[PDB]
Amino acid sequence: KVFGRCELAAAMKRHGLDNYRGYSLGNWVCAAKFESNFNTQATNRNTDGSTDYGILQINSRWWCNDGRTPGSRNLCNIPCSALLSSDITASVNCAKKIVSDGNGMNAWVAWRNRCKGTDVQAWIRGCRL
Ligand SMILES: [Cl-]
Ligand SMILES: [Cl-]
Ligand code: NA
Repeated sequence: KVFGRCELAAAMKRHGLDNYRGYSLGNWVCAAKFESNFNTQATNRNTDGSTDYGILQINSRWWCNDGRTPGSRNLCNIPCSALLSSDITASVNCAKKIVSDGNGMNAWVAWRNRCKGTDVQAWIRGCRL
C-alpha cells in the first residue's frame, strides 16, 4: 500500500507513535517519506547482505528474520515480510523497539540526514488529527 501523508500520520498516531520516546508525529512521517516514499512494500538491499523492509525500512541485520542475513538478530521477533503489510502495526511495534535502542531516531539514516533539525511539523500540516 502507498499511504497518503495525512493517512499515514493518522495511522501512526492511532498506533501511539506521536511523541513516542519524545519524537513528535512529523518526525515519523518525515522518516517514512524518505525511507519508503510511504510505500509499505518498499525493500532495499544493504551492502552487507541485510535488507531493509517496509514503510520504515527496518533492517534484517537486527530486527526481523528474513532467512538470508547470516549472523543477524530478530529483535522484533517477526518475519521481515510482516513489515511489508498494508496494516502498519508490525512496523510501528518494531519501530518503538528500535527507537528505544539507545540512538533514538538516528537509527534511521534518512531521518538523520533529511528530517533531523528541520521543520518536521510541516509533515503533519493540514491533516485532520
Ligand atoms: Cl537470517
Ligand atoms: Cl532520543
Ligand atoms: Na535478522
